[PDB]
Amino acid sequence: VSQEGLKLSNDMMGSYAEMKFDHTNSLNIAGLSLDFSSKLDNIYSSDKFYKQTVNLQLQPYSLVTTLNSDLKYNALDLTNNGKLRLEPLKLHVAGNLKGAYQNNEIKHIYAISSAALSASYKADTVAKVQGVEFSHRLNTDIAGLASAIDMSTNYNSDSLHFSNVFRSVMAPFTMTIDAHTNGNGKLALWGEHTGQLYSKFLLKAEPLAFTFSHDYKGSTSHHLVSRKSISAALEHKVSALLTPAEQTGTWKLKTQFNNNEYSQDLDAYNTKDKIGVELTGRTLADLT
Amino acid sequence: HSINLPFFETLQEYFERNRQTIIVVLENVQRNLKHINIDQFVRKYRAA
Amino acid sequence: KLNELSFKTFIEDVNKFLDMLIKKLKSFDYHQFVDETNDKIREVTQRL
Amino acid sequence: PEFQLPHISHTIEVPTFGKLYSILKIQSPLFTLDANADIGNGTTSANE
Repeated sequence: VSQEGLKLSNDMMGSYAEMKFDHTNSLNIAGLSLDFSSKLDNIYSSDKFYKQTVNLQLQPYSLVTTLNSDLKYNALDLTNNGKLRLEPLKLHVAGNLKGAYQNNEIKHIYAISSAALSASYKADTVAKVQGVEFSHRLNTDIAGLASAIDMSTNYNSDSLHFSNVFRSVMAPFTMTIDAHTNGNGKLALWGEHTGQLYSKFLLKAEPLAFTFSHDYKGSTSHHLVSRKSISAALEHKVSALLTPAEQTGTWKLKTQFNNNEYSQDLDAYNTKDKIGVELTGRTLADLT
Repeated sequence: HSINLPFFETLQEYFERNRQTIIVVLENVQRNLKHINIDQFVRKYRAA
Repeated sequence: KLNELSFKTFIEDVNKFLDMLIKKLKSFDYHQFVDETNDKIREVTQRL
Repeated sequence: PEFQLPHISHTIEVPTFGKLYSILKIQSPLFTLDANADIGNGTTSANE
């Protein structure tokens, strides 16, 4: 301890056979700034060990933090790294986390920063296990106020591949939805099962006027054993224009099973002049 | 089809009468304001 | 303004302004408004 | 679609009811139905 400031340094070395433990902590005090570093490594075997490294630096109007740790168990591994920079009103958080066991590995990316009093965030997660990928992405610039959302979720597999994309904005007044989903289903248990997915949803809203439309096609063919050719083909689409002066809607429902089909036609009307609905229930059926 | 009532007519008549009376009062106020000049007010203040 | 005022005309003017405001809101653009906000922030900074 | 508000005055507005009619059709070789049910307002005069 001196007029310059405190200094503290400590080292503890212990080892025997496969185990070696090298621990050191350097604590220095200098003026209006702090310096510290703890570099600790715990080796139990060449492929079986633990590493920790913490390094903190304090200076007027700025913070620097570094965190790096490493763990290994021969066939298994885990690593993580996180950066932290902070100064008045400015935040910058970034790093990596990665866990892996042989081929099966998971990759994660995280980066959070705040500038101009607006918070930005990006995360990326990808998993590749047993020859199957999953790609779900949360995109950048989720501000937090008058914000926006974007996403990209993708699953890939032999029996099934699924792709989902979404975008929407929560601005002060106007609203919008752009939802688009696609799924191909292939399955063979007790015959082939072709699960096809066509789902589109869109919505737009604004003061004193709302509108939307759902667009879905559902078709599935089942080639089950015993020469059973079964096709389930559902097709519904929706829409409606809404605003105080004029109001109406439409709903087209087409459903069929093999040779038997039903279709209903609906149109809803609500306007200054009139209100009315019209329905056409047409059926096709088998059997006596 | 427009639905009008005698109450609406009386409402409009009384509204017009009250507006006319208030306009008269406002004109009286404006004339009273113009009557005593600001410089004469300052002169009275200086005398005080 | 008192002479101008009339109940039927007053409600008509209010409805007119409300319809104008609705038209402005429904045509509201966030990019244009954001640029206007940047302009106003720059104006405030320049003033101070 | 844009917003539409009919103007507002001291008078009340009413779109008079004209008619109500039901149109029904059923098609099947087993049975056929065609039923119509209609009712409306008497708009010849207000006093009646």
